[PDB]
Amino acid sequence: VQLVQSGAEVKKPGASVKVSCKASGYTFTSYDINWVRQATGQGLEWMGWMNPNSGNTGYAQKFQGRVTMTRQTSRSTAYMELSSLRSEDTAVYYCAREDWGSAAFDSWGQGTMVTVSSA
Amino acid sequence: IQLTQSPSTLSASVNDRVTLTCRASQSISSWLAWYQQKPGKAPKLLIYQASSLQSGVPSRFTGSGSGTEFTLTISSLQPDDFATYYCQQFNSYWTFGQGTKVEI
Amino acid sequence: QNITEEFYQSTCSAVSKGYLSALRTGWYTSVITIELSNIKENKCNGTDAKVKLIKQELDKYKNAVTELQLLMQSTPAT
Amino acid sequence: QNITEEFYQSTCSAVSKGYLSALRTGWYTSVITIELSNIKENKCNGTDAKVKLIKQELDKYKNAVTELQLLMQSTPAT
Amino acid sequence: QNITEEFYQSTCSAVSKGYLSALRTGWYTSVITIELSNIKENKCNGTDAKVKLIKQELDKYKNAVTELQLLMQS
Amino acid sequence: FLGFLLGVGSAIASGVAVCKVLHLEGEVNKIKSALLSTNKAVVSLSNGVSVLTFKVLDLKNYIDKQLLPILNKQSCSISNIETVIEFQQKNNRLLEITREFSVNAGVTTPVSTYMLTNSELLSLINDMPITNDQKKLMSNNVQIVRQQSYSIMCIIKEEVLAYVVQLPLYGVIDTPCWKLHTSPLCTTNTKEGSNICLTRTDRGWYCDNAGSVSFFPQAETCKVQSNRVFCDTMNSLTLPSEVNLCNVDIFNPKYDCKIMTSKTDVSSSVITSLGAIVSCYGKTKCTASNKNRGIIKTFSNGCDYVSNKGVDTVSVGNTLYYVNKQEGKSLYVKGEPIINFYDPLVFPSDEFDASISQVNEKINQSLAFIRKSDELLSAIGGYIPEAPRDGQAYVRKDGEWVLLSTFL
Amino acid sequence: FLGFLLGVGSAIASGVAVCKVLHLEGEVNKIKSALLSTNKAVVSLSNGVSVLTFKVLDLKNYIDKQLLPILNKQSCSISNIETVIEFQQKNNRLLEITREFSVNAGVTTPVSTYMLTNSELLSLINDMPITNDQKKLMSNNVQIVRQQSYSIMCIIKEEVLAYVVQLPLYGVIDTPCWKLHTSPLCTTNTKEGSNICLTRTDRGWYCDNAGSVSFFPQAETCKVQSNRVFCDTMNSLTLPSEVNLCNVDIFNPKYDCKIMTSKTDVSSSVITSLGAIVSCYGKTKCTASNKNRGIIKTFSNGCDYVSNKGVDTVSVGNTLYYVNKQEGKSLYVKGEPIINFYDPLVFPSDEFDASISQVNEKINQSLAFIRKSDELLSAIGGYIPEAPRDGQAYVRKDGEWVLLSTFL
Amino acid sequence: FLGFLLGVGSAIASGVAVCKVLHLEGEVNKIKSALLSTNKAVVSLSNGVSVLTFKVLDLKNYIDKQLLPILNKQSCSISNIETVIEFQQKNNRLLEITREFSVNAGVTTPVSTYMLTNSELLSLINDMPITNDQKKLMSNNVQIVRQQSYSIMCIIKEEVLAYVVQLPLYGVIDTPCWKLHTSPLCTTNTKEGSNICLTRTDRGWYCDNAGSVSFFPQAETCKVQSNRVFCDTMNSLTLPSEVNLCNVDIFNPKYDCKIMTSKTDVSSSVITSLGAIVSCYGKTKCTASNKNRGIIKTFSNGCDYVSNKGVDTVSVGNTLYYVNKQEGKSLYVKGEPIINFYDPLVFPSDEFDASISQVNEKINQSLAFIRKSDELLSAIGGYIPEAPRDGQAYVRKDGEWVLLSTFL
Repeated sequence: VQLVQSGAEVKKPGASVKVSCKASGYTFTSYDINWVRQATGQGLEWMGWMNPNSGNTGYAQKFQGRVTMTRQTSRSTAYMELSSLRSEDTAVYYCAREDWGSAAFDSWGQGTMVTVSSA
Repeated sequence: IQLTQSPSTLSASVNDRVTLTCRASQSISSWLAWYQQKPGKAPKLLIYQASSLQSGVPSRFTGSGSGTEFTLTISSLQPDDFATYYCQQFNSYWTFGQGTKVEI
Repeated sequence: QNITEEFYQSTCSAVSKGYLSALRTGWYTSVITIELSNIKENKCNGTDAKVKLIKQELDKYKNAVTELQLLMQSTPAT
Repeated sequence: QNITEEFYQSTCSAVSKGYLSALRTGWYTSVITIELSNIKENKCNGTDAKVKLIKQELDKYKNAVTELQLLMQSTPAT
Repeated sequence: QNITEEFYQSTCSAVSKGYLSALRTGWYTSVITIELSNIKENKCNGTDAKVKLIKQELDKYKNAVTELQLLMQS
Repeated sequence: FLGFLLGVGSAIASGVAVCKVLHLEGEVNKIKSALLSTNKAVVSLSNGVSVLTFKVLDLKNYIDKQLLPILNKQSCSISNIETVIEFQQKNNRLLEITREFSVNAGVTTPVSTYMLTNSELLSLINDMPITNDQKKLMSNNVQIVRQQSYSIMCIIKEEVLAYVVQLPLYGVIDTPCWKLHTSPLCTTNTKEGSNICLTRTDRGWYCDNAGSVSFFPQAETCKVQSNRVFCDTMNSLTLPSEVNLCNVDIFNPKYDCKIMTSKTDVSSSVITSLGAIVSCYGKTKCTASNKNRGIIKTFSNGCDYVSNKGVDTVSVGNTLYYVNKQEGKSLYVKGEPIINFYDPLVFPSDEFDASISQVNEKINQSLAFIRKSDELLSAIGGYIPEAPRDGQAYVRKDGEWVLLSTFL
Repeated sequence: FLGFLLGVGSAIASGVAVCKVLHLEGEVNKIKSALLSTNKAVVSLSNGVSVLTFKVLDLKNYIDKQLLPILNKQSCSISNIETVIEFQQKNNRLLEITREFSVNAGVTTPVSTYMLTNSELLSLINDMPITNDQKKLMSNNVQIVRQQSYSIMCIIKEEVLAYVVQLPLYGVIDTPCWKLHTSPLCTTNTKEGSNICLTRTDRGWYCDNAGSVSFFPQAETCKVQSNRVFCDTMNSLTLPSEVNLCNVDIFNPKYDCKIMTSKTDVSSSVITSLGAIVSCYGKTKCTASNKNRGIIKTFSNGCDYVSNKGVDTVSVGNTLYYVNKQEGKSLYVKGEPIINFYDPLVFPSDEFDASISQVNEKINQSLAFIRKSDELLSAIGGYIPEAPRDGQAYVRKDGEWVLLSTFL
Repeated sequence: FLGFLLGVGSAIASGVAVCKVLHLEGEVNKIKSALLSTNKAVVSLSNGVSVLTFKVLDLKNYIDKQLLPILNKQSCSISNIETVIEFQQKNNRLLEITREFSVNAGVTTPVSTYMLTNSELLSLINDMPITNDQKKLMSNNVQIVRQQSYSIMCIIKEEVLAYVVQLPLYGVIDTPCWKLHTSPLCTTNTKEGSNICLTRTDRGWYCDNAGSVSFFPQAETCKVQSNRVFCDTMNSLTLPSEVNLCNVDIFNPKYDCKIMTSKTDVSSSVITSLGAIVSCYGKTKCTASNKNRGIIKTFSNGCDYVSNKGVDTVSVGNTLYYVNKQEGKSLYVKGEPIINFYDPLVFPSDEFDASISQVNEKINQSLAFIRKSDELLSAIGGYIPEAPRDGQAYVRKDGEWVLLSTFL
């Protein structure tokens, strides 16, 4: 099992960003995809889930109306697009797989750091 | 729901049994999760199903408890275990917890 | 017990055997009765500690015997 | 009243006459309401003979009102 | 919440649309259990006091568990 | 037999319409304000209709009256007495209502005595805007109005829980009605595999309504009580008043009766209001027996009828039946089995539904076609072949073409 | 498939007749006086029959006892315990029976244990005037007895409440039976629109009784417990003993079987006691799988079978059927399909129900008609138009009546 | 009307299989040990599967704690209350469990609130293994999940009571689905009875799935909530996607639509989701009336449709059907009744189930045979008798073989 993320990106305040997560080593549509973030010096914070088989999405309350999760079965790649990014959103994002037979996150990618700043 | 790690920070020496407690406040089912996050990298599975050991982990780690408290226990402290450990759940959304670090 | 199933593809039909019978022919009637009384409207005056339920589940009984009395003569359905 | 039947051998059929009609061609929509209350869960910090059940059966009340509340707009079905 | 109808007079037929789907294909067999006690049949000298309920509504539990034993051959 | 013609409709349309009307945020305040200091009200609605409102329970007043004893009175104490009596019973009703609603998706087919007691129903039927006859009729049949009514969970608000309790309205009463029963009717030929069968297919109920007869093909959708019948018009077909003529005679031209044809015969029986019909065919044994004298009558091949006077038990084949004991005057009527009037050979095989005119025209066309074929084929053998076209004047000799050499 | 051949009977005629005769103003006094000193009695009736009776609850002997110490003695002060909780408990049974009879309007089925618990039931069978083996049968299947009985309210009077509880009698016991299933069978040609189907129609339960066969067509009117089967003769037909000859062979002239045909074919499946029938047709996908491994067998076009050993799920097209798991032994008797022996061009379109002999004779008639009016047209070209009636010696020449001028 | 083409299978096979596996004399002790001091464990039986256990009610601990003061030689020394509270309130649930399982004899109707509570059901939903997608689909719809789940008693042992609970598992979500309704259609010939009627039988539910379409023909067993349908594939037929063409065109060659024919004309109606369709025939009165403006339109003889916009009630004959009040947009499509394109003489009368192509083929064969017979009958009068076989060289004069003397 392997998950590959895109490289670091920099955007201006108020802009939108898109992070890709390509899966390999298993059946893409048989498991759900989750997004979690970790601010530097802070604990983990879950963002949302996106089922690839059906395309349904569930977003956390704190991020409602700002995040969009999309899927490409032919490329077996998920995308997380965050709009109206603020200064406090400077952190690293992970894409992980959840297992239906076990209630846990078994595979994690390398991680992508995104920096938001006017400079 | 609200999660709480009663230990916030703990320090000890080699070859010790350390106990970490995790508590909730609502219908938590009976499923927990204990992760280890090495600095600069991605966390890993250690305890799932709140009592079952993941394949490949040393057996010194154990997990038990039911109700409103769940305890993770390291039987013997090894030099290669000084890292951070976290607590997860699935009430309806998802929720990780403050978490503790095992400094030496 | 010995349950044996034989299939015939020629008519595409299956037959299970070995089941031991039990049937019904006729009914039997047996009247059942519950012996009861009326109720004395005279119960008591002010309450104190154990003289409220003496009428609480007593006016309900007085009602219940009534709506049983309503089912007077009309023939029930089948 | 009288209930009389006629049997015809020509079609081998039986007919019964004597009953009186009663049939439905309309509907009435009368609304019945039951009123509820806030029932603040917190109301005690100690034990008592009666208080014991009080809390159990009031928690039952809270669960009942909550579970009926969850049925927010489930479409009625015949 | 976009429900529409189309009526074909050439066949005197009506067709709706817009309804979503939710099908059933599998079954999960999760067992449920209830703890139980053997229940002693010890008799008390006298239950004429407020312990009259305890003497009566324990025979009911005994008969209930006996009845459950009866149909255990399902 | 007539299931395949009924219409369909949503039996809860009025209830859901009223419930939706209640969700216009301009009526719940009125409905909780129009019943401030009473138990009954007549409240109009925004859409332009008025309905009755009836409240049967009251909690928050007692909840507050007890909250002071529960908390204000010596904090937590067991001093409160008779509160249990006042608490168990009050909470039990709401628990039962919630359970009954949750089991069956909130639209129970019947209305349990939990949702409303008999006295409350009597109050409702007292306050109905109807005539006196309907009120009297509903007064003595409170065990039937429940079985035809519906309960619909409607709306929950900051203190108000309300649901719709539908009730039936009787538009036609006291006109005569009559029930019908049918039975198989087949030939009694000894040789097996040489029999035909026709049965009437209109069994059910009939009731007058403004000069037109209704029809309820399924007798299980009409409860009866003593002598008065209860029925619903949701499963009714409007028919001309001539159907009862098929009662007395079938060969009338103004109305066409119904009939079903087949070729399978099995002895059986049908129980009616006051007697028993037995169609005993073939090798099976049929017997009418009384309680205290054993076998009383033995049937023969064909179909026949037995009244209840002195007869209580029927045995057909290997099954024992029972008969009703209603007191009434039966009447035997003689006749001629119509089945013997038809040609066994050209009888139509089978039809799910058919009419007398249908089979009549079918046999007519079949007979005419076979006869016109027969008249043409009766002259075969008296024809000679075409003569060769080779300029030869062949004469008819030996019934064939041949060079004429006898007379020429 | 054979629900229409059944009859109809009043299930509760016996009980209602018993109630009506009990309504003769003397039997109530007789039963009140006879049971005065005991709980079990056998009382005769005015008409001349004797029935059993029972007493299940006695509120009078307690309410009269407590009537004095609620007014004559202590008016309105704490009486004692067991006069508080016990009085709460006693009225529960009466309230519940009130609710049941008010909701069901005089007839309840199955009999809930409020009306009669296990103790009284077992007492009734112990005192039942019946043989020992029937008591042994009933003592192990009490729930079936509950599910196969009726209870009708009878009368209320000055201080006596009574009703009637029917009880089935298992008169026939310990005979061999069997169950017959069926599945659609059609041709396997690849050309759409050229398929004719065929399916057996007499599925259901067969049992032996007094040298004849009871046939139950509806599988939902017969229960199965362990390895024994319960049914009801009210939903049965009587058949001769040779019906099983259809199972071994379909063309046996001794008995005529039942079939049905149509031109519509759809893949489907049926679940037997120990295996699965699969009739897979068209371009769909039909497979049999196992939980441990996956798919295990893929069928071809046509009827097949799978035994339950080594298989758990049958995936037909889109659905997913679960096979039984009862332990047994199967046997796959091979042969040749029967539909192939029929001519597609003359096959009957469709029949609701018929017999193989009727199909054979219809095919014979269809062949005979064309055989007749096909060779009649074989004489075409052997007919010459009629000569005029003018008396002219018209000679046949060039296929017409020509004035002879060749030899003349 | 397509109920017979369905397959027949078993519903509780999986629960019975699990129960049978639960009788190996060691499994129950393993479960008791593995759930020693925790709830909701995951276990593996000897069959090699992985199932989920759950403890909902505990009585051994409470009884063991509270029986010592009552069972020991304390002379049943009453102490206080909260002993009656903690016991009398507890055993009622077990009493009701025995209640339901004795009345229903094993398998019980949709899990009752007493077998499983809402908090217990939700805590089980979390416990159950499956994708995160199927949480909001069946966590907001417990009232309808309860109606799609069985419950089977399994076994009683040393100190443990365990019963298996089925739970439906959802596999396909959010595909487009549509309902299809039909109505009678007939001509309007003046002579009563002479008309001809046809109908479409494909009414029911259609749902796209995996490139095919699942068709449910029992509309009474598919539930609706808001805009979502809910019913199992057990009652489904698999059809190719092209069948949808029958909706838009009635003579497409890709697929053949299903119809039936009859010669009986009656007036009726169907209530769609957003409107009412009415087939009015004969002299019966038809009228759609608003709740405020009274009568607004009278339907002519034939088929017609009304949208619910500004419509409250519909009346045909003596009945009265209400209409739904959902907010939506309809769209009438004009056209011509296809029944006008069929010849009355050669129209098929009775057909329980046939395709339009089958009807066309039968009609073509019918008139082809008629024309063949008439052309041959057109040759009548073009044949003379046969001359005597005595060798006479007669002449065909006046259609007879008379001696050659007219021109000789």
